[PDB]
Amino acid sequence: GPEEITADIPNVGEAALSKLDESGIVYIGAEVTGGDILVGKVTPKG
Amino acid sequence: GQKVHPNGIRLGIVKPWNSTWFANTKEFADNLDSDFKVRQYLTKELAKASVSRIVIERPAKSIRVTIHTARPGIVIGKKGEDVEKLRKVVADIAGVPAQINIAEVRKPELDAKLVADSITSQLERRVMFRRAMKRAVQNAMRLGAKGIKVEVSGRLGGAEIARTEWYREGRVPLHTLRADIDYNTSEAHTTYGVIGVKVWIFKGEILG
Amino acid sequence: GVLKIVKVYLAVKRRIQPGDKMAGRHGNKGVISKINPIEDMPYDENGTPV
Amino acid sequence: RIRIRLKAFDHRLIDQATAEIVETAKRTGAQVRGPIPLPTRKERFTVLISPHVNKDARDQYEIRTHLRLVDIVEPTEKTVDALMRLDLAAGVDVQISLG
Amino acid sequence: TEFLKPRLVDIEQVSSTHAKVTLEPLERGFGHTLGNALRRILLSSMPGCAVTEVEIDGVLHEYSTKEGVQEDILEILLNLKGLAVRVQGKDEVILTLNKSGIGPVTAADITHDGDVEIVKPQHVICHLTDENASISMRIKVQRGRGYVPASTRIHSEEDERPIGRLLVDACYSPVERIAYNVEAARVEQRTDLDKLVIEMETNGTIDPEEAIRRAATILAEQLEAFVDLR
RNA sequence: GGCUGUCGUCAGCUCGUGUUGUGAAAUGUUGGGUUAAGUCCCGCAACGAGCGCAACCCUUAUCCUUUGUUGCCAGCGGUCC
Repeated sequence: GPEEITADIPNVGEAALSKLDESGIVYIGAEVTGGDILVGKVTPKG
Repeated sequence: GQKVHPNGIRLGIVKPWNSTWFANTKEFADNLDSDFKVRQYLTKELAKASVSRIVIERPAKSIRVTIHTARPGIVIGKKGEDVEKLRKVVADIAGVPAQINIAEVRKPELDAKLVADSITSQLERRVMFRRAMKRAVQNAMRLGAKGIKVEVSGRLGGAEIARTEWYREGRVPLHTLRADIDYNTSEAHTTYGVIGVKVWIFKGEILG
Repeated sequence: GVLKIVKVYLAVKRRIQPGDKMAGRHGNKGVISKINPIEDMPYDENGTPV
Repeated sequence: RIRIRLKAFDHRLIDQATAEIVETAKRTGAQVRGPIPLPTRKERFTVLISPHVNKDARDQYEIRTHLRLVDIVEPTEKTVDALMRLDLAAGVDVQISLG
Repeated sequence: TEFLKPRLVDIEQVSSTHAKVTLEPLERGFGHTLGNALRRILLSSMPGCAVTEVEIDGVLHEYSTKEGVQEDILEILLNLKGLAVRVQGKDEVILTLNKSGIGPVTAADITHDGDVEIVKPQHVICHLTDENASISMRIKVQRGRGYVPASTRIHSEEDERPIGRLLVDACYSPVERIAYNVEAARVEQRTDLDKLVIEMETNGTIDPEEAIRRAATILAEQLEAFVDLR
């Protein structure tokens, strides 16, 4: 199947959904460093 | 209806108020009404965003809202696009100049209200209530709660005879006034009926 | 072909630090070693540090 | 003379406000009267706590409105105006009155 | 022990910023010691207020541009980092700058409170060119010492602030240039005494006798560890 | 669901690990003392923990510092007392 652009990032908790919107992808501007998330882009059954 | 409300008993000591303004007997009721309205609106809007505490504070004919939320990104959206939108509606609701601030909630597993909400959501999407409760308790413990209790009640597993079940872990002193007991509640509007979720989270004792 | 095409443009602002490389126009290479305070600099009698 | 009536529900907050006001006064002008505490209004409410019936079941709440009377004896040019730009903390209704 | 003690005899102000100060009388050989010690302390460790967080409305990041202005937003943040403020009572204040209309935006256009004093009424910040353009920034002025930069103040800040507040580096020290001279003192019975002529150059916000008093207290309380304990 | 009364503001109710019993279960939590109190001591196949029993809070009873009007008048001057 195809991969997906959603914030509903798995295993990883309330440390994924943060510098992004409710539909995924980094929300612009911000003081991002290393280990952050910019574009939620993960598939089920991968 | 045995127990006193844990927030309510502690407002003078360890817990603060949400609405934080002065008004004379003339304008007080109106203010309260406004607060109720705005809060209601906010809840409606930011349901998908994990929101814990709306703190209203109005000085000098201008309303200052402070939204405590776990994920600011979904409440803010694009930088100053969603917040701005919210603001004008808030102002309209009030009838004064509005100002929205957004506090970022560190550790949403330790915030009680948020946990409750999560539990409710889980219930709605047809999980085993017990497993959800366990998760709630465990997570909080992991995060560094001195203790947590959660309680769920009524039509559990769609059963005809309603009952309440509750899981405690650590220590949750309610009679002790100086204990920081974050209490809050929620309601799962399931197919069989409502399921009320209470949760107490003991952060620790304050010394003063 | 390509489906999801999201390009994100970061902008780091790098200052200067022990280990960078500076040079004049004459071939005088250098790795900036110590970032001294203002006080420890050699000041002339007018008062300005170098 | 400028009489100033501070009113608030939180006492600590009120105290803080009063101090601030004094500070504002004292740098610009001279001879601030002082932060005089008036009587607190303890407006009491009883309510039935049952949804339906149980009359002896009751909660008794109250709102403690605190009063802080600050007076300024000499209004100068610099002093009075300083307050216009100097707003106090929220939840503290101030009430200045010259003469 | 035939020593003496010095006093601040004459304090001349050459201007509002550049101002010398004498010290009299110093003992033989002490002049370069006190002068170099007061130089190191007066250049390292003085408290002065500076710009820390700038909040412009309708902005995303500091590398954007704005409607109706000349300087870009990095230029505005640099010109705000050069600002010289002098608060009296509080240690953390919030100013306001609101201005519309064609013409430059001086520092004298900030709607001051009572206890803040902006000592440079010709400090330029913006050059508003459109008459339909506006700018409403809200500055935050802390108070400290030394140099604390944006990288270290990226996680150090505890008070969870909201997103949209541009972080400006903090140049806290209001002393920029200091030189001392050991002349020959004019003592009517002694010839082996000297004076110390400290020539400060401030940010305009610090009072030189107050600066010298604070540097002297810093040196004395540092030497108390040698005096009391061993 | 929420909220409420109730036994009853009654000293009780429990859990973990360990132990005994085929087991339902028991121990802990019982026993000498003690207390308002499963309050505290001592022993004891129990060891620990939590909710509760207490305390933290409000009010009130004594004192101090601060600050004194629209509050007070001890000492002072005036007086229409």
